[PDB]
Amino acid sequence: STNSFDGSIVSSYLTTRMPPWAGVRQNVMGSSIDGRPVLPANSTTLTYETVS
Amino acid sequence: PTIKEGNSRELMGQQSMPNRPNYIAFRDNFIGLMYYNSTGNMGVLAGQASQLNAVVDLQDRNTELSYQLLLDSIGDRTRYFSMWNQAVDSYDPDVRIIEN
Amino acid sequence: TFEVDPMDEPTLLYVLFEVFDVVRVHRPHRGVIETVYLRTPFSAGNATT
Amino acid sequence: RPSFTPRQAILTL
Amino acid sequence: MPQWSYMHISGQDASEYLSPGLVQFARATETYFSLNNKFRNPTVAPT
Amino acid sequence: RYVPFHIQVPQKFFAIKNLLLLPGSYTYEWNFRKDVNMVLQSSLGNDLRVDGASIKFDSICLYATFFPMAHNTASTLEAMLRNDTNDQSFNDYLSAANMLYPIPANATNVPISIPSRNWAAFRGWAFTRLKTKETPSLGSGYDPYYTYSG
Amino acid sequence: YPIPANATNVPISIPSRNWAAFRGWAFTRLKTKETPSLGSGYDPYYTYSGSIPYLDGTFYLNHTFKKVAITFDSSVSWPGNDRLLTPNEFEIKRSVDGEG
Amino acid sequence: TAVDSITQKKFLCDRTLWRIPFSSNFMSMGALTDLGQNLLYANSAHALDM
Amino acid sequence: SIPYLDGTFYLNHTFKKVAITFDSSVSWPGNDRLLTPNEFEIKRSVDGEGYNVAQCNMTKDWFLVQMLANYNIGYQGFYIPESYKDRMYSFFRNFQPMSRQVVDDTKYKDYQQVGILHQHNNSGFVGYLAPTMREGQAYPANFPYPLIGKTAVDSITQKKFLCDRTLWRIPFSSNFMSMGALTDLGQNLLYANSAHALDM
Amino acid sequence: YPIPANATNVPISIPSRNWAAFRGWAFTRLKTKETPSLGSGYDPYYTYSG
Amino acid sequence: DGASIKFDSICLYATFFPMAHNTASTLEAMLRNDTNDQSFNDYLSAANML
Amino acid sequence: DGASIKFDSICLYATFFPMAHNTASTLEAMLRNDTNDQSFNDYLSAANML
Amino acid sequence: HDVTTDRSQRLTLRFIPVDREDTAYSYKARFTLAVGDNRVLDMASTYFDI
Amino acid sequence: HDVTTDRSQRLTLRFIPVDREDTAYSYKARFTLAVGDNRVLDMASTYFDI
Repeated sequence: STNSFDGSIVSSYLTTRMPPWAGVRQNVMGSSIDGRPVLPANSTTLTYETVS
Repeated sequence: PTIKEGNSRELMGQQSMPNRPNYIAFRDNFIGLMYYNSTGNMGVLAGQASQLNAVVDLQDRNTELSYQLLLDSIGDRTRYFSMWNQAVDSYDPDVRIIEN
Repeated sequence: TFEVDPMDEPTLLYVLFEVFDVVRVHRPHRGVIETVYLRTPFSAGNATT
Repeated sequence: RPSFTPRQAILTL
Repeated sequence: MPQWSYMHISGQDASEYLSPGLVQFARATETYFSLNNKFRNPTVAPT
Repeated sequence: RYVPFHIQVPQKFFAIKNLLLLPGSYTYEWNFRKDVNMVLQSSLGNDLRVDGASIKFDSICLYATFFPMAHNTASTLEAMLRNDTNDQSFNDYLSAANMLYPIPANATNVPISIPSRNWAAFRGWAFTRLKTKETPSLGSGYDPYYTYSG
Repeated sequence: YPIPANATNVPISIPSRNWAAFRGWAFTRLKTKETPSLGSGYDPYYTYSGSIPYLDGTFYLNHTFKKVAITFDSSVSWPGNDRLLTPNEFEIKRSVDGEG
Repeated sequence: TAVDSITQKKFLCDRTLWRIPFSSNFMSMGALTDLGQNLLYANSAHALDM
Repeated sequence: SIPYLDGTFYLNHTFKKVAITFDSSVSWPGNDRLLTPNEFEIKRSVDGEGYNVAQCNMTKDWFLVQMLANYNIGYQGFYIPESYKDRMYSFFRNFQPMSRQVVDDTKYKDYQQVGILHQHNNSGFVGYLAPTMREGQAYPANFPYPLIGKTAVDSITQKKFLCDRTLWRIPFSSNFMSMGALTDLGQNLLYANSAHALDM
Repeated sequence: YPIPANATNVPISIPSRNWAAFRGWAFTRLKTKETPSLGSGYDPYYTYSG
Repeated sequence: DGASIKFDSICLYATFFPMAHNTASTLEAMLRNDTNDQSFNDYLSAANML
Repeated sequence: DGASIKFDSICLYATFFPMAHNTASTLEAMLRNDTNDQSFNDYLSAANML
Repeated sequence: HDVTTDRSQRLTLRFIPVDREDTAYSYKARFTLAVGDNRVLDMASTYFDI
Repeated sequence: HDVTTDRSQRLTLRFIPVDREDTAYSYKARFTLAVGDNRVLDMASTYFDI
């Protein structure tokens, strides 16, 4: 009457292992040591190959 | 009380709140210090002539997690040690389990 | 299909297959490693020392 | 033995 | 089962897989080398 | 906020936990963690990488606290182990295949299917969940995919 | 199969079949709207006649690819012998941790 | 000039395809490859999760 | 309370080295068995961290011996003994390695030392020198010195240990382990017939 | 398995079976508007009776 | 004209074979013997006077 | 008074005997003897007190 | 007499790695240790002093 | 099967100078790198990374 609604079903579409590589989490900005952190988890800046 | 930095009269009724604590320590038996289960930083235990990497462990088996629940079995885990920090992360049975 | 309670913050369901992953240590002469690693119910233990 | 011109000569004391 | 011939969890119940002449030191002066874990004993279950 | 010290770290490896080493010639390598976030734990849980803290070590020393081995029974104990007959197995009660398939976002259903695969031995199944922020990316080592140093 | 509108993850989940003989693999990346759909012979939605990557051989997208990660038996990667330095992941692109 | 700045480096790939050997001795030799044709990887049908 | 009655010992932590002599010329470790050639260093405060243990100042030529004393561990590895071997008078039930963090000697902009004279924090409220009522103003502190968090104060740890209710035991065997009453070199054949001295 | 709203594209790829007996296929639509999820014994789930 | 250079770390890469292990101990034998050797020269395998 | 000594380029040096290996390897193996070994004393053959 | 050593042998070996490597996260050391020609060594007693 | 390896071995190796040099005009990249006896280090494909 007030709640906001989306037809969400998670039962059909699988939940298989998300393999523990070197950075494929959902959304973490986090912190790096002294060289600045990665903005987003899967955003358009990891495309920009950066060296320090 | 006042919206000023340095000099203001109304700051006479200023109430001070203590900052929250956080202990920077180590987990049980210094765990998460060496790359046992990690693959890029894997241990190379070889011979001087042989040169064969013995230690092989992948992502699917956490080598540090493996011995830790076996440390739950070897005697009582409440016996504290300094070279082997038996720091079992724990809380009081009154703190979480609220006894109103 | 592992149906469960909804989470407030994103978690990680630790899937635990209690299978066999044991070693076997030899030393035929002074400076050799014939140590046998095995991933038996995995059947993917393709190589060992 | 030296892979240039091989010889065998040893003396034990 | 032939796949456990190396692993020795299926090959001999629990003790006699290695050289059985070294069992002396375990039952007689064992306290120095309390060693029944280096060779870890096989699991057994009826069917 | 400044503590100079040393610490002792033993073998946490399940397969070489308590082994004898025979006389001979060998070479070893082991890696340690420089990233303050993953290695050191906090109570409340906060990032330590940008927040002041840094890691520096001066010296590494390897140690061998072995038995003063009997030299009348020197060649006897070693030569027995010098055979394909004499071996050393290291088993576990929990022999894990710890992969990870979370409940991203607002999840209520989670299905699992692995295609035709070999199954030989089995001990059991365990199921429980921990935050994605709480866990680091364990591929190379450190990543800004981790901040929860709790 | 396509990659979502801003997301950058995808697996492969195809069932069991005989894998008798092989020569190699060749991954490639290309836009969906830049490629026509087969079957009927004619396309209505495909309102983009030129710069077709797949059906001609011209390929600018391969460089964007981050990491090849291979798994068959759900446990060990392509070299089940731990041959290459990084056993599970095979880096094409780098986030730079050690530039050596 | 006297300025403080740090570079960045990025590669390209135009008109070529990926290539990988199916060999234990990493070398793509023939249709009868070293591991791709080998019987242990060509037994009864098994899973895939790439 | 007397140490000689109820195991009431306390100054058992105040020990540096007890080096043994067997024939008034050569030391008992002469036969090079330890890191130190002759000296029985019980404790060495910060000179080579490699002699010390991870969370104690104790030198590791005695750290093995105390584990080797009543417990049958030290060669295989280091077991944490099960809940029967340790009585309330045995090792590590009485001592635990420990550390503090105080002040160095020279680092700061302005540092003039403070003794007992003027404890500043909340004195004149409850206790200035003697238990008396409120007699002072509110004001920040002087003596209490942080090292923690935001405040930029730098110093080194003062690491040691505190043993009291335990007795230092040494066996007499070749390996040195208390397996029974008679040890391997305790009362052997040479160690039963010949006469010797002790200048330790 | 359901067909979501505005999401007309449906996948089906059943994992490898040991299947033998077969006379053929069958497929038809079904409405969540008229179907509850039966298994518990009792369901308020069915906010309909069509 | 105002420039300075200093090296930091040097990584030695000897990208070696994944060769057959039984052959790796055996296929050395002739060059391991006194007769065989790898003689390697240039056109300019020479000395110069200036 | 304001002055200090720091350090910048440190080196070890060893001026060996340029000997014929024929006599070098023979007598290093003859110094490898259980009886034929090395002993060094002092002119200050004295202990100290404080 | 048929048991523990009578001849001189040190219980511990205070060993130092030959080469060092420090980088962003890793603290590599390739220590070259050979177990004495007669004496044995226990792995549960092996640690690192950092 | 005749010229193959089903064993655990590496492919790419990295070593550091144990003796790091910090002089005015030279850097001595001093590696104590020993070749694997059942391995074949290709001197054809051995290079330095600066």
